[PDB]
Amino acid sequence: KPPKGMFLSQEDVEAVSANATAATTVLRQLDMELVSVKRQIQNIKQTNSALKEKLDGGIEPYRLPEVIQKCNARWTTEEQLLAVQAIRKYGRDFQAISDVIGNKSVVQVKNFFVNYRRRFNIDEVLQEWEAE
Amino acid sequence: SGVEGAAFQSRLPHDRMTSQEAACFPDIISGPQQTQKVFLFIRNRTLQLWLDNPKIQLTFEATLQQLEAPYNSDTVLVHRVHSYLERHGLINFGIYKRIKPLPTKKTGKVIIIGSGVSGLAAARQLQSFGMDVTLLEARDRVGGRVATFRKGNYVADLGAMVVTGLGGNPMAVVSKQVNMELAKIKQKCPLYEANGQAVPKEKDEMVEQEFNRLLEATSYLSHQLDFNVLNNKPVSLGQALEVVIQLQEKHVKDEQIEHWKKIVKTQEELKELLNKMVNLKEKIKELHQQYKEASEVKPPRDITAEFLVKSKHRDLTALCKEYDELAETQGKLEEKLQELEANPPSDVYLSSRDRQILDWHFANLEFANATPLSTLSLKHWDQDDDFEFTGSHLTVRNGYSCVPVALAEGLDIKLNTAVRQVRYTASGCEVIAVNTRSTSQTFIYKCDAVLCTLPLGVLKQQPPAVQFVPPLPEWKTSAVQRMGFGNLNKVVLCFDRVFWDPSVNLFGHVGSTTASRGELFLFWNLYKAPILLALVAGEAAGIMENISDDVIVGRCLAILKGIFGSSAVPQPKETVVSRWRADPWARGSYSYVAAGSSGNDYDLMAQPITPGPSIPGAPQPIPRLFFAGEHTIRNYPATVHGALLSGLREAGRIADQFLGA
Amino acid sequence: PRSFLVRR
Ligand SMILES: Cc1cc2nc3c(=O)[nH]c(=O)nc-3n(C[C@H](O)[C@H](O)[C@H](O)COP(=O)(O)OP(=O)(O)OC[C@H]3O[C@@H](n4cnc5c(N)ncnc54)[C@H](O)[C@@H]3O)c2cc1C
Repeated sequence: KPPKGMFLSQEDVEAVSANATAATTVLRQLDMELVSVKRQIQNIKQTNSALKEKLDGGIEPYRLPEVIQKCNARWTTEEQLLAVQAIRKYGRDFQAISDVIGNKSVVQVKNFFVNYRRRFNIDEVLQEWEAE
Repeated sequence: SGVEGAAFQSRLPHDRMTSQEAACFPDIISGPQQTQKVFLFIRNRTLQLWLDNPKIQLTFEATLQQLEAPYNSDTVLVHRVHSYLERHGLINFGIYKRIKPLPTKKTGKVIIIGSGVSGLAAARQLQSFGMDVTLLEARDRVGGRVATFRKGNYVADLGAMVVTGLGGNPMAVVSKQVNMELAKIKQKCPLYEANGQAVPKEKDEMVEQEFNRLLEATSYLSHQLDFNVLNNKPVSLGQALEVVIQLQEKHVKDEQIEHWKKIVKTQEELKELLNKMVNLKEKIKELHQQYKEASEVKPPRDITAEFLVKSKHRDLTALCKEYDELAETQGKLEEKLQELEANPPSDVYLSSRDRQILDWHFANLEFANATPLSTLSLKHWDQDDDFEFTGSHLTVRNGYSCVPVALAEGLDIKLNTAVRQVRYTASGCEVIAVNTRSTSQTFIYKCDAVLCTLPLGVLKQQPPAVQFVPPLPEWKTSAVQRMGFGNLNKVVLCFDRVFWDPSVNLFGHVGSTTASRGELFLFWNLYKAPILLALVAGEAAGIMENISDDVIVGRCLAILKGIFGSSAVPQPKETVVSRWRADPWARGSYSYVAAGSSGNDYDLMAQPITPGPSIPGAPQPIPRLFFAGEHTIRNYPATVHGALLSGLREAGRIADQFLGA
Repeated sequence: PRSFLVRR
C-alpha cells in the first residue's frame, strides 16, 4: 500500500542502501545514460534530415496518368501475344498480367491460362520463367 | 452519551475493563458479563459526576446518593470503585474545595525532587491521602519547563505554550479549577521565503502535499518493507526521508530515459523507412527513363516493343503505389514523433526553491520532536499517535505559570534547594541538597520514599549532577542513555504596536540553506499585548545558544523587515531568549524517541527501584525510589498533560505501598 | 512529538 505519487520497490531501496555512495552513483549512471540517449537522438534526426532532403520533390515528376480502359470479353491477337509475354515476364501474378493487357479482368486471365494452355504451350512458358 | 463521554474524557474505554482495573477488581473481570456492565456503569457515572463539577471533592456518600438502582444495590462495590478512582487520581485531582478537612495525623514521609507539574501533581495527591510531603526545587520558582515571562502587561511562555486539545485532556479539568484564558489557534499560517515574498498558493499546496506523501512513504518503508536497520544501526527518520527523496529523484530520471528511449525507437523506424523510400525513388527514376525511351519508339511497332511499353508502365504504377503507401506510413510516424516532443516527463523532482520550502516542513517536524530528524527513530517517533486528544489546540493568554503556581498552594516547597545525592536503603532514604545561593549550606532530608521528577536531560548529565547511592541499575541507566532529550528555544519580541495581521496567529520564514531550516522558522502572536515568539528548532537550537541575544534579535528584525518593510518594524521594548540546553535544571526541552529506543524505555523510566536488604538473608525490601516526569509516560510523552498524569500515577503507586491498597 | 506539528 505505497502512497500515490511515490515509487518504492524492495530492489531500489536495497540498491540505494547497499553502499554509502550508492545513491549518488546510481543517479549519475542515469544522468550519463540520459546524455547518451539525447546525443543518439541528435545524430539519427540529423541522418533523417539528410534523407528527407534526398526525397525533395517526391515522385510527382515520374508519375504517369491512369488508363480508364473498359474491360472487354473478345480476345484480339494483340492481347493474346501481350498475355504470352506477360506470362513469360511475370509468373502466375494474374493481377500484373491483367494490368499489362489493360482490358482483361483477373477472371479472364485465369480462364485464358487453361483455354489456350495447349496452343500457347503455357506449361513451357512458365518453366522458362521459373529458370530465371 | 454523558456516561460514555466521561470514560472518553478520562482516556478510558466506556464498554470494557482496563488492565489497571483487572488488577484491582480480579473477582469482577474474571466473573460474569452482567456484574462487569454494573462495574463499568458505576465507574463511568462516578467519573461523569466528578467531571460535571471538578471544583469540589466528590465523596463516596455523594456518589452513592446520585446512583439509581440497581447500581446503588451493592454499596461495597460502589465504595471499591470510588476508592480506586480517587487513589489513581481519575477523580479529586488538581485544585478542588475539600468537603471533610484533611486529618492532622499524617502517615509516612516522602521527598519529591522538582516542583514542575509532575512533582506538584504527585505532591497534592499524596497530601490528599494524608502523607507528609516536601518538594526540593533548585530554581527560585515552581513550574520547571512551564516558564512564563512577565514585565508589565507583557506575558509570554518560554516553555509549554499549547494545550493539544481538550478531548480526553486532564488539563480540561484543570482549566475549570484554575482561571486559564484558553484561546483557540487559527490554523492559517502563511510562509515567506528568504527575501520576504509569500509562497505562491499553488506552490505552497504542492510542497505541503509532497511533505505529507514523503512522511507517509517513510512509514510504508518502515512497516511494509521493514527497512529499520542499516549497517547494524537503527534507521533514522532523516535517513528514511533522504532514501525516499533519492528514490523519487531516481524515478524522475528513469521516466525521462524510458521517454527518450521510445523517441529513438521511433526515429530508427523512420530512418529505416526513409532509406527504403530513397532507394525506391531511385528505382522509380531509373524505371521512368526506361519507359520514356521504350514509348519514344514511335509506332507502328511489333508486339514485343508494345509489351515493353506496357510492362514498364505496369511496373512503374506498382512502384509508385508502394512509395505512396510508404509516404503514408512516414506521415503517421512524424505525427507520433511530434506528440512525444509535445508531452515530455518532469524535468526535475524538486527545484532549489521547492527544496527550501520542503526544508521548512522538515523544520516544523524538528520543532514538534524538538530534535534533528537524524536522531528520531523511524519506527517509533510517532508511537504515541493513537492517544492524541481531539479538538482545537489552544494557548494560555494568562501565561501557563498560572497552573503550577495554583498547584503549589498549601505545599511544603524548599526553593533554591539543589538535590546533590539520593541515598536509598531497606530502612528508608536520605536526600542531600545544598542552597543554590551558597553551595556550602548543606541539608539532609530523611524519608520513607523519594519521588524523582529530575528531567531526562539531568539524569543523562555526565558527569552526574545527582549521585544515586547505591547507583541506579544497568536497566535504568541504559534506558536513560538510549532515550532522546531534545532542544527547542523561543525568542520573545515585545513591541509598542501591532505591525502584523492580527487574525493570523502563525507565519513561517523559509531559511536559505538546509543547515539553517530551524533558525527562526516560525512566529506566534497569541497575547493581548503586541508580542511575537520566534522558534529556533532543529540543529539551529544547539548552535544559536552560543550566539548573544542582540545578534539573535538582529536576525529576527531582519527577517520581519523583509516581510513587513523597514518603516513598520520598530526596535523591541523587551526581548528574552530561552537557552534550555544550557539551563542546568533542564539540560534540554523535552524527550523524543531516539533511533535505537522505543516506548518501552518510557516504561523502564517509570519502574521504581527496590534497594537490597540491610542484613543478608533478610526479607525482600519495599521499593523506595520512584520516578515521574514527561520522560516516564509512554502514551503522553513531552507534554504538560503527560507530566500531570505521571505525578498522579506515582502518588497512587506510593500510597498503595505505604498506606496499603 | 507529532501532536506539536503546526498546519495539521
Ligand atoms: C520550549 C518548550 C515548549 C514546550 N511546549 C509544550 C507545549 O506546547 N505543550 C505541552 O503540553 N508541553 C510542552 N512542553 C513540555 C512541558 O514543558 C514538559 O513536558 C513538562 O513541563 C515537564 O514537567 P516535569 O515535571 O516532567 O519536568 P520539569 O517541569 O522540568 O520539572 C522538574 C523540576 O526539577 C527541578 N530540578 C532539576 N534539577 C534539580 C536538582 N538537582 N535538584 C532539585 N530540583 C531540580 C527543575 O528546576 C524543575 O522544576 C514544552 C517544553 C519546552 C522546553
